[PDB]
Amino acid sequence: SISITTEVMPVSMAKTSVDCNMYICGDSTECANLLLQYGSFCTQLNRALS
Amino acid sequence: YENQKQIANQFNKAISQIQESLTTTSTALGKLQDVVNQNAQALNTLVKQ
Amino acid sequence: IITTDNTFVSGNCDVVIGIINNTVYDPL
Ligand SMILES: *[C@@H]1O[C@H](CO)[C@@H](O)[C@H](O)[C@H]1NC(C)=O
Ligand SMILES: *[C@@H]1O[C@H](CO)[C@@H](O)[C@H](O)[C@H]1NC(C)=O
Repeated sequence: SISITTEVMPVSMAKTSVDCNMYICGDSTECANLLLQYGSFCTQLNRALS
Repeated sequence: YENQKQIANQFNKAISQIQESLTTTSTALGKLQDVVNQNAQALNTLVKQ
Repeated sequence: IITTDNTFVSGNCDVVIGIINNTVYDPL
């Protein structure tokens, strides 16, 4: 007999990007001043998601 | 056996072409460069903190 | 034993390098 069967495999997943300042602070300038004390966290997270 | 000399010459020319291709400024080794580049940026970020 | 059963024929004995002279049995 001749049998035809199916294999289903994942190749990729959805890309995504996060704005660090917009998620944490939004439009505030006072929040943006205090976020600078924590260092370069947003550049690392953007680099990893990229 | 009947075409031994042709195969020998093609083998030698292919080895020579690999030799020049590695010489004339290749990025084919770029996969080994990233393993160096990704670690140095990891340690520059630790010192900056 | 070298026989026509387990050998196959191609070309002349000039182009091959290292060829020898030997008898080949024919199973008839
Ligand atoms: C094997 O090599 C030797 C030494 O290089 C040479 O004298 C001889 O003719 C060679 N035999 C064959 C069958 O190539
Ligand atoms: C095989 O036989 C031929 C017949 O003349 C001869 O010319 C040749 O030299 C022989 N080959 C060897 C290796 O003796």
